[PDB]
Amino acid sequence: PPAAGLTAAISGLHVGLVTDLEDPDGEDRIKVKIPIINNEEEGVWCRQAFPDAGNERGITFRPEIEDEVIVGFINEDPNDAVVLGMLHSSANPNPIEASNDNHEKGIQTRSGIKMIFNDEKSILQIETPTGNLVTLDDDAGSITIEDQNGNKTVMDSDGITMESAKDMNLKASGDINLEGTNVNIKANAEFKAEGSAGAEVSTSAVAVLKGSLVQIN
Amino acid sequence: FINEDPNDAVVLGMLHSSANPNPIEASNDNHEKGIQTRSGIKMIFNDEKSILQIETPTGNLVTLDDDAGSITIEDQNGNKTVMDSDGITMESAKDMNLKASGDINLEGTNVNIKANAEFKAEGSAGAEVSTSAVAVLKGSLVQIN
Amino acid sequence: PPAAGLTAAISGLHVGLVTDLEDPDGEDRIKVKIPIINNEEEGVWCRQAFPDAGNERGITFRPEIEDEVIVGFINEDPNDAVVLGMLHSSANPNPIEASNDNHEKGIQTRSGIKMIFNDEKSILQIETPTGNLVTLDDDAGSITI
Amino acid sequence: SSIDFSSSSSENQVSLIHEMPFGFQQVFTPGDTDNSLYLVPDYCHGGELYIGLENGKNLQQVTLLLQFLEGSENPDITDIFTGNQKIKWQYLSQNQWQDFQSGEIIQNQTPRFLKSGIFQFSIPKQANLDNTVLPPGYHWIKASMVKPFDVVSQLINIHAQAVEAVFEDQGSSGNHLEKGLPAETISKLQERLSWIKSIQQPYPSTKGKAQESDEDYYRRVSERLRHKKRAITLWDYEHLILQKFPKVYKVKCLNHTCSSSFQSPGNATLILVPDTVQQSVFDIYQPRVSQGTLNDVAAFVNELNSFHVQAKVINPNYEEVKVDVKVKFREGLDVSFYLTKVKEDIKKFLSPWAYDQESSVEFGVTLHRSQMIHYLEQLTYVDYITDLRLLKRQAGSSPCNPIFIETTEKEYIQPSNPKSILVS
Amino acid sequence: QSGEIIQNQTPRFLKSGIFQFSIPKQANLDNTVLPPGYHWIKASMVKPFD
Amino acid sequence: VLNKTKVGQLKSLYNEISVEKEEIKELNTPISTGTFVMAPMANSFDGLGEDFPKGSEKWWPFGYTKICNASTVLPALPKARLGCSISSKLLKLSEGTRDIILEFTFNKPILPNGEDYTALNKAMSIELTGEKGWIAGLPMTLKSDSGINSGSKKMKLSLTLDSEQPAVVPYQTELHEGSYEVDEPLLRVLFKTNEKEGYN
Repeated sequence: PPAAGLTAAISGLHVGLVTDLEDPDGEDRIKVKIPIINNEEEGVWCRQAFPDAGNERGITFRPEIEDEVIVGFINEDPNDAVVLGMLHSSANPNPIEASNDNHEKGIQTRSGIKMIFNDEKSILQIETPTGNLVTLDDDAGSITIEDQNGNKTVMDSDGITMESAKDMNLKASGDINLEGTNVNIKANAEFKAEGSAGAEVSTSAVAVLKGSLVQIN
Repeated sequence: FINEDPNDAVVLGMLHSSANPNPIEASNDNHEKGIQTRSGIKMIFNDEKSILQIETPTGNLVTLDDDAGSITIEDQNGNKTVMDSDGITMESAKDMNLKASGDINLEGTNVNIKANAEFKAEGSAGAEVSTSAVAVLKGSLVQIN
Repeated sequence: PPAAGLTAAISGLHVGLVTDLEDPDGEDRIKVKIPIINNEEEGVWCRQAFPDAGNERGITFRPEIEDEVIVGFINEDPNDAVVLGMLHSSANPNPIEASNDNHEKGIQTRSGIKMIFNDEKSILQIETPTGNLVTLDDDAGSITI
Repeated sequence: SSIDFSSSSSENQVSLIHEMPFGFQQVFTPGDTDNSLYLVPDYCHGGELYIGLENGKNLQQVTLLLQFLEGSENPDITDIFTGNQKIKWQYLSQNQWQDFQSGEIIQNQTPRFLKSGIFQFSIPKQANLDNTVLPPGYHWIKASMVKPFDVVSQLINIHAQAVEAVFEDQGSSGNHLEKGLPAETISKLQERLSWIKSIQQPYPSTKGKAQESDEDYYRRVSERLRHKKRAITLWDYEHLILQKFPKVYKVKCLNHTCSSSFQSPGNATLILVPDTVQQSVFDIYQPRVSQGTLNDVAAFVNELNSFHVQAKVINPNYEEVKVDVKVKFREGLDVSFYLTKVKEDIKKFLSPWAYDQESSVEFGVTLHRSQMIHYLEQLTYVDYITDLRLLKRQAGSSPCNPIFIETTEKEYIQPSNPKSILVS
Repeated sequence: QSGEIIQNQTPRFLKSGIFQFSIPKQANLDNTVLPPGYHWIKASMVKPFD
Repeated sequence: VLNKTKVGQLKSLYNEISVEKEEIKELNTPISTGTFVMAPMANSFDGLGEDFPKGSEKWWPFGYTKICNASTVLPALPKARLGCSISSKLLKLSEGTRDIILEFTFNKPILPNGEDYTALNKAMSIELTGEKGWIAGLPMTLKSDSGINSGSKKMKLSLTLDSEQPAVVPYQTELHEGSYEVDEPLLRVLFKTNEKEGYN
């Protein structure tokens, strides 16, 4: 007989609502109401299934209070309920618009942090609510890192560009070595260079020193 | 079980218990979500503070933090890059090499170069130091050609 | 009586095929054929379960047209079907080769964008189809962009 | 630089800020003029209590429970809110204190902070969360008094969202009625509703009464047949009160006592001692009767005395001596029957006279022979060579020169009134 | 203090038994004479070691 | 009707006056003239957060001014903090010997008995915003030319800083630990309410 003959059994799958995420006996259960039984009281403690779980590992997301979930029952016993997944509806819209092309996939949290995969354009974009983002874009052939304060680094077909909103500090405990075909240094106010053990400017062709006044020692 | 046949079984999901604890502590506030693997590699989403952090077991990490207004990239060897309200800072544990197949162009209001031992600059087709105001060359000894 | 005595009931879980992802009445349903009933017509609208969902949030992936899925039924009524997950088979191979060591895990999309977690070597690698990549490698002690 | 604070058309380039006990205020900004500035905030004579509220809204109602320890006030003050005087209430807006309007206070059951009760009000429009004289983020409400600090009772706590409820008499046995329902017995509704996270019960229930037993029925009828409901002699007064007022533990009638005399004809004083069994609330070493009971008792009896006589009803104003003794010759163990445990038992035996508790001994105010018997009865004792219990002449806290009880008294009370001989 | 030791069945370390006590208020985890992170309790004797 | 409004904080003050202001002829009166105290946490044991001992939880809604009462002995409450501050550009001082003079004028005469600089140093305490935090202690003692003349409407104050002292700088919330909307340096003066001179 159903549910071992010890209780009335409940067949099929049912829909419930989440009322409490803190399990008094440490089994990682969540409390869920089932409206076809009673939609006013607190509900019962259910076990939750995850896509990945083990001893101190796994992928963990939990429903918010009043989220709608789908519930199964072990051996059709009403008090061996298991949460199998979360549902969407017009009262709780899906953030990614449906299409038969199925180009957009990803993760979006409560606070607005996104991670989106665009197949049509081969683009991966990670972004927070106030402008901090990292983008990998094969339709541009580039990588962009940008913050909310106006600082930006870009790697693309024209080489590597870095810009700072305020200042820039390059430091090393060892040597600093710059190379290139043409090295051009400009300042809108002052230029200085120092060395505690000497300094040198040299070339195989012509050295030039100019100013409105040139002083030597 | 498909059609309630004992030999058409399907696995629907994995379970936690006190014998196999959930790595993220339960709370009715539900602020912390994420992925944690067997070896300790994490990817965690903090809603309260709007923080996304990716981190491996021996200190290699990338953090996006809206409660700081910054982006940090840091490795296990002490190398670090930070973008924040004070601009862009880079530090190296040992050395730093900047190279290009083309030109290197530096700009700013004030450019300050310091070395604790030596400073050198070269150009195979010449070199130039100039200014509209005053050029200065000093040392305990100055040699020209 | 089964399915409230109003219709023939359907017991156990069944396998179906996806034919249409655009729901005419806005409930986020998908249309699925069930071959043990009829493998030629269009099918019926089913609700989809997700690992995370709520008001303007969640983890969303949808099956492609002609993907194979596992379907449950509310109160054993044939027209209250719910999609619980997607299946693999030799006709639709799993991109990550099986092993009892279970070292490799991750995400791979239709266009070839990958995100792979290697436990053996503690490596996280994010990569697109034409060479744009970011790698965090504890077996090298380095970060590469 | 030189600044005339009253002059227009002058570069008064200075900023002035006042420092206050819990914050600050900007007074004068650069470019301003004024006619009356001071270097300091003005605090007038009196006392102030500030209550900060979290998460309200500018048009919602707030219900507050003020739980007092009733009777804990100073009985020897002559300025006591006579006539229609009461405690004043105000709210904070833009760093100013403002009076509440007539439609903003719904009820005030505690106008002079002497009894527990409800306060209920709506949050006024223009209530402000962003202020500097008091920390921002809270709505702030002020209560004030200009009287000495002890004319009001001490508090236990203040709670928001209080609701009153009552026992339903059905066909069962109301055993909890003699001593009321203990603190924290109630945690749930009959139908647990989904929206209620929770319910708390901090204090014991009160005002109930069980049906009369046969023993009480006979006791009550028998006394009326003797005293005829008149308050004439000693027995009459003492038994009329214990029958009428159920939460009085002991009573004492004083035949010629006035506050300044123990020989004045035409008067009387009555002393009331409460039970205070629910020590979760009460101070069991200073049990006191609240004004409600002191006044109700006086009214009840004065109607039954005589046209010519009014009685006064007071608290005992307890004072007492305490024991010291030779070490016990035996104990169960140094810990199990520690001298501290013996001290606790001694305190309980005495406390039972001061306040309700169990005690085998007839009275605390007794000879050492009674004390010896009480200890001899213990299962963890054998003997003690000597004991004494003089009054604490060496009590520094209550001023020195205090009377001692050394002259071979059987723990006699220091006085007819303003004494108890029940230290514990 | 007198209320902090509940029982001592082993007063002279000659027989097996139970010692029971409460952790006192003002017990301190942050010290330097003994490693931090632990509450520390001391027992002592002035007699030969055996 | 139930909602989420909660009681968050409880604070209290008390000002007790024994002597009518008209009898203050000098700051160092032979008799106390009044007492002012505060409790930052009104419902704690000492007014500052100490837990009530197990046996009883009781507190006075408007504080207290005496230690020994009808039955017990309580810890004293801290005395009220009262004062003011001045902010202006002339305080931007970075080096050398610095001498700062302040003069104050009122509508009415101050007292029948004028006051020595040693009287003022028992009544007040002055601090400045500097490079490493607040400048305080011995360097901020009033000098000998300060004081109040007997029939005058003017009070004079005098401070000096050694060449070895930190610079005086504009106020910074991250350095001087506060919340003032001031873009200049601050000079802060508090009254020593613990003393008769400060209170007077």
